[PDB]
Amino acid sequence: SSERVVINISGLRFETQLKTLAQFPETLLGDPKKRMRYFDPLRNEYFFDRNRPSFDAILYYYQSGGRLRRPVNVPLDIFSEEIRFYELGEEAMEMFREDEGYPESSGPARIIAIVSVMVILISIVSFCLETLPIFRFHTYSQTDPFFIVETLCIIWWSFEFLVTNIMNIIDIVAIIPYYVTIFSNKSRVVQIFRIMRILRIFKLSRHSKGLQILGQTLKASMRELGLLIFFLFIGVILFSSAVYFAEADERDSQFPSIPDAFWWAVVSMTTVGYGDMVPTTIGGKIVGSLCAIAGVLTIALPVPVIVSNFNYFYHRET
Amino acid sequence: SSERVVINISGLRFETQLKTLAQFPETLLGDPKKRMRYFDPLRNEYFFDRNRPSFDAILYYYQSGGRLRRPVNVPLDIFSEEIRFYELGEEAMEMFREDEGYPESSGPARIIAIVSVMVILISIVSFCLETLPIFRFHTYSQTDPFFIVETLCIIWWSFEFLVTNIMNIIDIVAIIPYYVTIFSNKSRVVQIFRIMRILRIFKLSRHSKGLQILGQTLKASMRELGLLIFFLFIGVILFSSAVYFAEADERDSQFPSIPDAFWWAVVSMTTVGYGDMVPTTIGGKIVGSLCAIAGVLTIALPVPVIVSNFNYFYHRET
Ligand SMILES: [K+]
Ligand SMILES: [K+]
Ligand SMILES: [K+]
Ligand SMILES: [K+]
Ligand SMILES: [K+]
Repeated sequence: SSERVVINISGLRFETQLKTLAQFPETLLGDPKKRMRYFDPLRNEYFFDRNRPSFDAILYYYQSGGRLRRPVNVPLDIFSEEIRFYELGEEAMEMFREDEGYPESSGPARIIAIVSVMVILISIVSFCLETLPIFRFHTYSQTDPFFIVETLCIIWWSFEFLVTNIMNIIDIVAIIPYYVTIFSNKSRVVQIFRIMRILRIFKLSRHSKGLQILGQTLKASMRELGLLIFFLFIGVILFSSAVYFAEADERDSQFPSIPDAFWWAVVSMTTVGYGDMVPTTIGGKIVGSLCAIAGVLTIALPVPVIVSNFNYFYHRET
Repeated sequence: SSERVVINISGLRFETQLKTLAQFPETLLGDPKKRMRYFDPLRNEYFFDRNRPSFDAILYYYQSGGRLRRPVNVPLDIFSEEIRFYELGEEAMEMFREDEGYPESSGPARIIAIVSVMVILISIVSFCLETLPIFRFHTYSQTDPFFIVETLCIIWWSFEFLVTNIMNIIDIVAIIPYYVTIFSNKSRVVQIFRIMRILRIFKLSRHSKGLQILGQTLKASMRELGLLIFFLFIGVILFSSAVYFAEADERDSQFPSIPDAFWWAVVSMTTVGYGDMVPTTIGGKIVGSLCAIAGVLTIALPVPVIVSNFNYFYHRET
């Protein structure tokens, strides 16, 4: 049907073919029975007392064949109410949303969170006091406070551990390495498990939104971190080699070899500047100069992206 | 012909002179035979059931005389389909594109890339283990593993080297310095060629998109890098001189002369802070204070640009 249709939005006139609207017979504009109500027989046009900027986009949805892009100058909340009213359907709404991006249950079951906080914000506190010198076969490996108030929560964890998903694995591993070494040689293994007790700090994400935000900010940037590292690796292997063949001939060269310079390379590029290794010759100091400059440029490339990814996610869930 | 023409885009009315459209007789709107089909004789106007925001620009193309600028609020993909439909010609499309900016051949000829990866991601690994102290006339210069698995790929390279362009020179130089010293004095030249073996790392760009991206990000910033360096050079020569005439009178002055201070200057401005050279007097510490501050400002000027250049290129080829 060529029969043209005129739609007047608060004074703004839009025209189109009736078949263009026929493409989505389930919508408001596509169903005779539904739009019938907005028809003005004195002017042969359908009239809606609604948002103007929004409609331009709605019409293109039918014209293009399904492209539902919100107009830059149209708020996200207003543009949605329109997609709603004009009834573009669910499958269309989602496709729109996509392209557009229990503690606190009541108070009682909520404060049950605080009893999980300290059980961490102190489980950490203890894990560190162990390494203290003022607190350090059955002794070479290994009752004792740093084993008392510890299990005082070790089973406290395994409790809610039954009361899958990432957020959950944060409690499994938060107790795994423990019963692992408990298991034999009555008289460096199991070492990989005491150092894995630290992960327990991640249990905080269950109450730290800012933290969990960073979580996705990462996976949603895997390709960025990679580039960052790849570049570094490049600048490093590259600069470590130059500084070497520039100091090679030295009765002082602080670079036994290239693999050694690596440490220097990283520390320089990241602008830390420890000093536990520096060029003494001129060639090396020239090489080093660039290494400092290139360091900035290098890092300052993939980073900005990752910066935005957080910029978003942070306010999105806000 | 003054004869005015009325064009109605989905309800939006545009008017113009017929001669304005005559300027491009090869286009749709400029050819009678072509637009004839969209004419509405009851209203004396040509009607198109298409994108509204786009047309404003199309008309100006004829009005201005050839300026085809996409509207800020119009997606790049939509605006192109329009340039297409309205048939503005090829020479116009390119001029538009400009202002707007075999491994994986099938799988088999694709994995032929992995056999090039290790032949690098290990050619590097070896080039570094040479400098190792635990591995070091016919000996003063110079069979040996660091010559075994090396050529084990040296000719492996010269193979595809025949199986011009920048990306290619990455393999030429990736074997040049080798046969160069092979060539005489049976009993510091050729030194400039062992240090040129490192460039071999660049052979990675043939499989590192992120890397090659950085490639253009650079040439497309030559004017930036320059400014960066020029400024530094300025701040350096400038600050090295101040810190000197401020320490000159010292039984400790760590600055033999101005050319010496250079090292300090660079290290300070780039915020590395080695420590292998610092001001001891007050004048010097004042001078140094500014040197640190000015360092930030200096670098933080040309950089942002270069940042954007990558910001773009990165997502462009994405
Ligand atoms: K710094
Ligand atoms: K910094
Ligand atoms: K520093
Ligand atoms: K430092
Ligand atoms: K230092």
